[PDB]
Amino acid sequence: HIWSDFTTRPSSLSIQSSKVKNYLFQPSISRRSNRIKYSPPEHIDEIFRMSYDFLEQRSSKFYENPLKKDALLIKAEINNPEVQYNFQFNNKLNNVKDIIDYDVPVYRHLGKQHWESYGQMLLMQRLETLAAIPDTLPTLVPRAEVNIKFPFSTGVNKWIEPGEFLSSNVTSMRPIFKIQEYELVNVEKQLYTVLIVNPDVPDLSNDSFKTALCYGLVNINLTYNDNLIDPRKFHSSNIIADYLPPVPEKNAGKQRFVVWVFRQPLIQGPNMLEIDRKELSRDDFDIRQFTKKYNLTAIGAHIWRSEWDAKVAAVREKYGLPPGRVFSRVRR
Amino acid sequence: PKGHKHELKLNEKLKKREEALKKVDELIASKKGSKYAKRVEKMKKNQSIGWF
Amino acid sequence: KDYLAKPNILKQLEVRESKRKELQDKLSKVLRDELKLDDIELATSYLIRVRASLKNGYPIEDARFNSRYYLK
Amino acid sequence: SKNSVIKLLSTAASGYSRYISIKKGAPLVTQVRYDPVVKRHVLFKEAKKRKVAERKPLDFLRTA
RNA sequence: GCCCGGGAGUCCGGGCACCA
RNA sequence: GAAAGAAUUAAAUUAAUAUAAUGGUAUAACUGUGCGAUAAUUGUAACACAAACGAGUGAAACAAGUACGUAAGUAUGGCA
RNA sequence: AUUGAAAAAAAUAAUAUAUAUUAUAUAUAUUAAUUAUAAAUUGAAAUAUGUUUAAUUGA
Ligand SMILES: [Mg+2]
Ligand SMILES: [Mg+2]
Ligand SMILES: [Mg+2]
Repeated sequence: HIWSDFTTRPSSLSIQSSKVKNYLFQPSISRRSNRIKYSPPEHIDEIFRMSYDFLEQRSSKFYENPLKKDALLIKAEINNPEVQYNFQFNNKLNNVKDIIDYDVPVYRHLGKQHWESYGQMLLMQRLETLAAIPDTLPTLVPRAEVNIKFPFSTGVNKWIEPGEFLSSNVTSMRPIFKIQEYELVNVEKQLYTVLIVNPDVPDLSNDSFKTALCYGLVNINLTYNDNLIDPRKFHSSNIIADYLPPVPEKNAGKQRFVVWVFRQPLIQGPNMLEIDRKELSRDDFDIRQFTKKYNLTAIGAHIWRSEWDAKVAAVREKYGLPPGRVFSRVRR
Repeated sequence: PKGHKHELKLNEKLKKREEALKKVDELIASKKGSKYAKRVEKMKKNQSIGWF
Repeated sequence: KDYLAKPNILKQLEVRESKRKELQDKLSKVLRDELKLDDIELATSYLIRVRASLKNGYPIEDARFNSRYYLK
Repeated sequence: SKNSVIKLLSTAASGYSRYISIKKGAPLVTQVRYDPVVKRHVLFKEAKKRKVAERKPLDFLRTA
């Protein structure tokens, strides 16, 4: 009876609600009439118990280098009904430590699986279709989710779907990222960088486009449960290029703002890096070159896109920028 | 001056047009089906302010 | 389309503004009733922001912090 | 001989018509199209009346 | 296209316009 | 060592294409299915091909509205 | 909600209600329906109300 024990095993592996647990072991549907109506399938109890016993035994058997160990742990746990209940029926985004610990490997694995099932795929699609990858950064291999938000301007709460159109109002002030890491990585020593690039600003000299780096964080510390990049966490030492908002010029297409997240190269403590904050040209910016220089590995990405609107002038004024150019409606 | 036939029957025509406009969407819905109508209703309900 | 639906949008915005103003006034009144010191306008604005945050999905302290940060 | 022309009048009474060809048997046609007077799509309906090759109304309500 | 003769439909024969 | 999945390679091709012949077509245009009966809509069409003229052909883009699509987009009748 | 059985809550989505924003968001509640649609004297079923039989049960 290993799943009943909670000495070494974290407390998150159990269902925190007691009633539910009781129901499971010998319901939730709140309304009384509805409950009355409900009629579960026969012989569920004994068979379920037997199954539990079997799986528990298996887990015990499983129970005994780091990555391998983690994998083993995951294997042992996954079939626990309680853990499944916790994961499936509680929110993974705004995670709550005790219900779902991403410190715990099983939960992390589950999260990864979930991501693979949908969100990751969606992100990939958005990248491919909108020509984010080949245009800015050759390729990526998903690794970790990255969800952005724009809480400060306007005041509303929404996780941005990849490849959305945001109003200039919404993207007036900086965003918040949540880099949900998986894959058994170090937490103390591993640092991250985050770059919001937009590759389609009009170059009149060449007649093509040039890529601007509108926001740049480096040397961020992350944790499996604690990963929201709010002004609380990063401090002014970590910003290499402070936030500039999307201010598309009229008839300059739809500008794609693509947030990239990279993990630092790993050598005792947390390894930092200087990045000549002054020297680095942000107005025109080579992402690939930058990566080559500091040997980054892009883990995750997200993307949105902005268009001109009446509001942008005001935004520009607020930020103390030029009045903004205007382009001919024809693609001559 | 009496006014040209087309010039005197103008206001009435306009009124008729307005009336038609008022009762055109419904007609379209009817032509289409019930599902379409339902969809339209849903859209109307939506409650989503855009931007300019 | 924009031209068509611009006036309506403007009207909506105006309405929203009015509502906000009303809320602010209410907040001010409440403050007065309480007897707290106040700058006052700023405080009211902050309060409104906090309220908005609360209305949307935010833990209260976090929401407050966010509001503060916006002002900053 | 097989294909006759017909005039389709805008259901919005702008008096903007459009013409199409159909078989003689063809069902009573309607089509929603753009009306440049009203500047929006509207139903266009047959103006002149014409006999139709009658089809039996298919029965969804399991009769007899 | 419209009008006849052999409620609707089919199948046949007359006309009446169109004939630039 | 097994099971399942994802496939990949080979063959693809005269089957099918509303309709002659030709060229194309599995990355399917060929077939099945959901939604839809909407691009078998409305103003300007540059510029090409072709071309004695009259004509013909492809068509970017601008603007108005519509359909499907998570999105990217796609649709100004039909693989030519 | 009242009937059965023997403090609460923490996904997704759907529905109901509210509000936030020149952001089709958020908060609270509940998890419905999933192959149905008019018109049948003799088919079948159930319930309510009587009488009889082995206060009730069955028939
Ligand atoms: Mg062929
Ligand atoms: Mg086709
Ligand atoms: Mg010519």
